[PDB]
Amino acid sequence: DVQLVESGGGLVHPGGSLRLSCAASGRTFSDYALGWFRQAPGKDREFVAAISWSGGSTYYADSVQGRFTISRDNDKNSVYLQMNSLKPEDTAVYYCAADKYYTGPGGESVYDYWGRGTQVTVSSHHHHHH
Repeated sequence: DVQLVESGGGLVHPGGSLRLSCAASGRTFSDYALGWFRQAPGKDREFVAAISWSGGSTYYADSVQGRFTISRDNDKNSVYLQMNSLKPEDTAVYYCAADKYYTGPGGESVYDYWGRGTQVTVSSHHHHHH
């Protein structure tokens, strides 16, 4: 019956940073491995990052590795996704997911629990010089 809620989405200029959080209900949070997934406008959802029960093991999607960092704080029942040097291609609704039994890269369909999603828009001022 674990409930997940993401926060932190917003409109950011390219090169900008953004920090997302995903908080879980109850106090059995350490029993869950978590992941971040994202859905770009009208596309299939893709893997972003994953973190094990103890933050010991982490995985990143190839398009985000090095720019993004996933972390966890058991005292705040939360996982975070720190995004640096954002690109227009990072525009998506970001979702967090939880599972008591599996951790690793990908495995979207494996996760048992899902958040609501938080929107991340990476946009310039749309100024065109011709």
